[PDB]
Amino acid sequence: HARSTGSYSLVTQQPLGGKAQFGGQRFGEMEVWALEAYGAAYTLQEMLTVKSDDVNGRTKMYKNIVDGNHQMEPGMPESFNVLLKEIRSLGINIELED
Amino acid sequence: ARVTVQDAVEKIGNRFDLVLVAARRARQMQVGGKDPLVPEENDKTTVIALREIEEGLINNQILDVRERQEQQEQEAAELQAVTAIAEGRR
Amino acid sequence: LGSMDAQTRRRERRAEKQAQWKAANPLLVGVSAKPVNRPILSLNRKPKSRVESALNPIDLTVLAEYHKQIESNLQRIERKNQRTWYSKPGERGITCSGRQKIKGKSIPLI
DNA sequence: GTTATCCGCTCACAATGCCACACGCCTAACGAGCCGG
Repeated sequence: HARSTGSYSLVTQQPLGGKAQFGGQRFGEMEVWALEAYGAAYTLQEMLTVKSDDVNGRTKMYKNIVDGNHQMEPGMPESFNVLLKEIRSLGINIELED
Repeated sequence: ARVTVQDAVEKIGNRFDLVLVAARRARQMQVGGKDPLVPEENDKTTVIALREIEEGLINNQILDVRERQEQQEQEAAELQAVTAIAEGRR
Repeated sequence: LGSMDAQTRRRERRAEKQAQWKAANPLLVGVSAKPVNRPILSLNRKPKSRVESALNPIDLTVLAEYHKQIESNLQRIERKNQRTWYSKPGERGITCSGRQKIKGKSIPLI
C-alpha cells in the first residue's frame, strides 16, 4: 500500500489510516524518539508539520515541488490550535506571549 | 554517485556544520543559478555540493566572503544604475 | 422672517469668501430634475370614476385558486411518494441490507 | 488529663507499539397529520 497525497480527516487535519481509506502510515512516537536520537532536525520538522497538519504549509510545499524549488514553509500545526481551543473550553486561560 | 561521507567531516568541523553548509551551497546552486566549480557527472545538487565540500573549494568562510563580494558588487552596480539615471536626467 | 437655517448663516459667515472669489465670476450652476423622465399619464381619466372602482375593485381570486390547485396537486403527489417509499415492513423485518461502502482515492492538492 | 505519633482503611492512577480485516452505532410516550366513522 502506498500514498503520495490523499484524503484528510475532519477534526484534525491529519491523513487517514488504513489501506482501503487511502491512508498514510503512523510515524508514531518511538520513531520520533529515534529521530531525536540522531542529529536529525529538519526531517523531524517535515514529518511533523509539512507532511501533515499545516494546511497552507503543505499546499505551498506541493506547488513548490511542482515548480521545481525545494524550499519549505514551517507554519504551525492545526492540531495544536485544536488543543488550545479545547483547553479554552474549560476554565483555563492559555495564550501565546509575544 | 557517492557512498561515503567521511572525506568531508574531516574537512569541515563536525557532522552538523556539513549539513547546513552543503544545504546552503546546494540551495544557491539549484535555484539561484550559479555554475558549479567541478564538473557534473549527471548527479543531483546534493552530491555535487558534497564533492565541492570534500575537495576543499566550498567552506562557510568562503561562502560568506563570496556572498559579501557579489552582494557588494550588486549594490555597487545598482548605484551605477542610479548614477546613470542621474546622467540621463540632467 | 425666520431664516433659522444653519447653512444660511454659515454662508453669511463666509460672505467675504464669495465676495472675493466672485469678482468677474459666475455665482452658481445647479441643475434640477427634468420633466423628460416623468410620465404624465394624463390621456383620459373620465371613465376612471371613483364609484366605478367602488363597484369594481381589482381581483386576483383566480390567482388564489390556481395557487391552491398547485399546492393540492403537489401535496397529493408527494404524499403518495412518501407513502410508498418509507413504508413499514411487517412481522419479519427488513428483507435485505444496504451494504454500501466507499473506498479512497489519490487526490492531489495543487 | 492532653499532645504529638503510628498505624490501618480507602481511593486515584498506570499497564508496548503497529497493521490489516470484519460488523455495530436506540425508542414508549409527548407534540403533529388524516380523515375514517
